[PDB]
Amino acid sequence: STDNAETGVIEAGNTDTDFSGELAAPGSNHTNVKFLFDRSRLLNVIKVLEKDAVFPRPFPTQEGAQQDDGYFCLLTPRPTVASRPATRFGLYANPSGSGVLANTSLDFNFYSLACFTYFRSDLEVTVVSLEPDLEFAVGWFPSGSEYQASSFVYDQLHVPFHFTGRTPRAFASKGGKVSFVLPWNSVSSVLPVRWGGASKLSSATRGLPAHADWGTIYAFVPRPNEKKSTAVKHVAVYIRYKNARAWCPSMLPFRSYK
Amino acid sequence: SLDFNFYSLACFTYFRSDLEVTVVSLEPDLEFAVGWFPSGSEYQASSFVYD
Amino acid sequence: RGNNGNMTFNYYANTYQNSVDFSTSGILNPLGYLK
Amino acid sequence: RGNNGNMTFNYYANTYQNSVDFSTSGILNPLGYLK
Amino acid sequence: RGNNGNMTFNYYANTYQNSVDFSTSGILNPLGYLK
Amino acid sequence: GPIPTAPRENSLMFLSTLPDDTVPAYGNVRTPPVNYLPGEITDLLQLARIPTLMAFERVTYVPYVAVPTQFDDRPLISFPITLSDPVYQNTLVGAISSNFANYRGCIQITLTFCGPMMARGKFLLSYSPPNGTQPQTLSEAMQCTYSIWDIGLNSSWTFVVPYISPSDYRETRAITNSVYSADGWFSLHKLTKITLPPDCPQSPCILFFASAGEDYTLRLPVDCNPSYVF
Amino acid sequence: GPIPTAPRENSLMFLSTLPDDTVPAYGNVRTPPVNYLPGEITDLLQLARIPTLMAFERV
Amino acid sequence: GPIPTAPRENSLMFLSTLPDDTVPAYGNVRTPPVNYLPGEITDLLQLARIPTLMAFERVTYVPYVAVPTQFDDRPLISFPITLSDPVYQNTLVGAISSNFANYRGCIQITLTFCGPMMARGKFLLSYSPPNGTQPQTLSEAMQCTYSIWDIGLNSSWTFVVPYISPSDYRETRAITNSVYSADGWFSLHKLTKITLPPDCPQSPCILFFASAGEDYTLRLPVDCNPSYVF
Ligand SMILES: [Ca+2]
Repeated sequence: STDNAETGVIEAGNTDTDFSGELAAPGSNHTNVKFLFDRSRLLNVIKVLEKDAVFPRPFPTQEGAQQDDGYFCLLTPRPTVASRPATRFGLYANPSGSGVLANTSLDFNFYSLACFTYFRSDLEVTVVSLEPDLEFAVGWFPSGSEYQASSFVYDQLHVPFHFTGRTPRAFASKGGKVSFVLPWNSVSSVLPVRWGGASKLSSATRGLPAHADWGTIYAFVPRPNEKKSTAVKHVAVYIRYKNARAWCPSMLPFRSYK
Repeated sequence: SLDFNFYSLACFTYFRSDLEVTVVSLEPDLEFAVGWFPSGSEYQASSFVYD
Repeated sequence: RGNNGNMTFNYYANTYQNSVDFSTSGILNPLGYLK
Repeated sequence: RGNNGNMTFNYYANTYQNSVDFSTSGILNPLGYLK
Repeated sequence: RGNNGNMTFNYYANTYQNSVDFSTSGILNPLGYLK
Repeated sequence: GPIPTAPRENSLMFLSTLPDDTVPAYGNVRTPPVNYLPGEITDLLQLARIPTLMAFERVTYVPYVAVPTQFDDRPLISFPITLSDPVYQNTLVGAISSNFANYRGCIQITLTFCGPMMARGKFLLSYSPPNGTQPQTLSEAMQCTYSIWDIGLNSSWTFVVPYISPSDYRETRAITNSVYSADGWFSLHKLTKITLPPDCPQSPCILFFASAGEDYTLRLPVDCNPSYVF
Repeated sequence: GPIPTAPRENSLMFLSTLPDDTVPAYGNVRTPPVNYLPGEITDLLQLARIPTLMAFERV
Repeated sequence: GPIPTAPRENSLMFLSTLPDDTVPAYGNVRTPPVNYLPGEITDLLQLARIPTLMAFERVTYVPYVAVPTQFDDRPLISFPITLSDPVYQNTLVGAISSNFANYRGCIQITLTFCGPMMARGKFLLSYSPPNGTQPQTLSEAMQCTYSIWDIGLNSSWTFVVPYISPSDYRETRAITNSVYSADGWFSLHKLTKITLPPDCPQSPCILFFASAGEDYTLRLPVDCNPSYVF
């Protein structure tokens, strides 16, 4: 049928427009945005704390600084590095040489279906053990805060402060699982899938949002400082968006042609 | 002992409320029990012989 | 609505199960118009 | 119906418990007829 | 009221769940007045 | 007294896709209003129904095709109808479809002529259901479903691929060329040579767009491929 | 408050013939209609009531 | 018969913030009445809305500021607007705010002149939204939001810092000077020099108070810092 594509708006047609025929029945509605995104998926894998921690310093950190790495996980589909927001995803193709290796993460499915510009939704978290018959706990604090770092002495046994606080802490039995849901607590109204502004008024890095996440999570062993074991331990984190919404179209990744 | 949070937000003079208690073990696979007696009493101290 | 199968009973209150926006005081519609 | 004993309560919705066929727009009867 | 999510069902009786004071026989109001 | 009950064999299991909620932890939160943002998306079909540019090989890829001047009976260009085929790879229809398993409805194709206003010509578009061998001449093409499009004032012309299948729903990827994945070919034929006045550039170019139809539908989500990150 | 209950001696048991259903995983699916196929069988007696040939020994 | 049920993946878990109760042990207790105690507090905002004294450095801290006699164009005193800043540390607004994460509404400042009744003068108060560099002269100060306050019979004068933010709610601590934490500066300018009769003490003093506004609000509790015990 004759038409002009330069106008931008083109009306969708059917088989009957130019030939003899008829339209098909609806079928099913599995493409609904709310129904599509309510499925759990892996996000990151982190270690388990066995003592009081030292939060990593900002990125301009030079050598020789003492801190703990790979113990904290951010809750956000965007790329991150060293437990802090980033802009470019990383990958170590040559595990050799000096220097500490930076943790990295990303939400492959979310960015494979990230066809829009802005997003908002609640979020449900779950954790799972990767070691046989392990006892652990999980802690959390909201966006725009920091982790207290010190300990107290009870009966000559040091006890880290992160045991107590008015922000959720949860315990699981031998081989159990931890589950709960969180609200949308960032100051911004919506989470930007892609951004092009600056946060600070000067010396800022363009395109790096400040508070595009839900919070922060970590795991620890409920024992005093006197029982620091000899082997490292790991856990896995699962997230699941709930009651999602989208606001403005965009484009999808570039599938390279061999 | 002390209640750091309570005294960090202790902006008043008098207080009243119920109270819910919980206990947790710090040793792997432990069996224990918990006892309690009200304010203004004392703990009995002796034992009995069975078999 | 959504990937939610229950249709009969809700235990917790709405304001505790979900987040809400505080007040201030069918077929798919198209995107992009020409006049 | 079938090998199903419950007759009072169903938790999940029908469209989530079973599959359905999308629309389009007693004694046993015999098989094979002669006329 | 309070940090209590349930709004439909209570199992135990009130006098066993809570303590009570035995009898004898909106916007925030201000503290401190001048006349 | 306690209600006696017996848990089933399926207890303490963690199922990712389970259709139910869980226990809250930090409720009673109130969020800013979002009435000010326009253009809320309710279904991804709204985006699947927007035309986009396809790709071809210039031997190293371009969206358009250059009309030659030589005379031959082979089709000017022909590609199969299979959403996993490279030509549809980067278009929105294909990109979204690769995340599901089945589809229905009618696909849509659009063209636009971007040559000098003084040119004149005609083209033939045909769609051939599956056969032992694909068409290779105008005589064969005429018999299948086809239409004639002539250059005039208006620049674009839309074509609809009917949904003719032996079964409801069809697979969105072709591990093997069963009748449920591949559905024939599409080919373009130059009916008459182009006429141009003296002192004009030769070899005009033609452009392609691909989009979903009115009655298009998807179903049965599936996990996605993360190879793009490399 | 939590409802107090006590599970019976028969818990975590897997019984093949149990007359009840289980939890769904991938619901909300819709299938093609099957109105076009004639001759639905409702009970196997319909087939049991059809004569057939017996056998014997020719030795 | 037993009701068949299947517990979820989240069982035997201990969650501190869970919004529900537990089983009683020693119920049926009755307590004395408390009708005789007046002044029940229902919300901590009632206490957040009471003015209190700020602090400064005399170089080793005092709540007031001494008006000099020299003449210069720099502001008499200027401090940032960030609840984590030391000046607000001991005031009730700051102390309570340090236990939460977000806030709204308008902050309020109050002053009082405690000099001899025979003195006369005028002062200029200004509030500068964020910029590359903070104001440093009266000409610049006049352009921002400001007001003129003159010594007279009445002793005190109140000032309100408007809530001008790029987003609803703002952070209550400044790990880094993003636009969501810092919100400009406040500065005081001596418009004219003070006039005193002969045989009177020089260098009068001025006093500050800080309190929450009418539409102030907090949100999202957080755990507190116990360092004070040391
Ligand atoms: Ca049970």
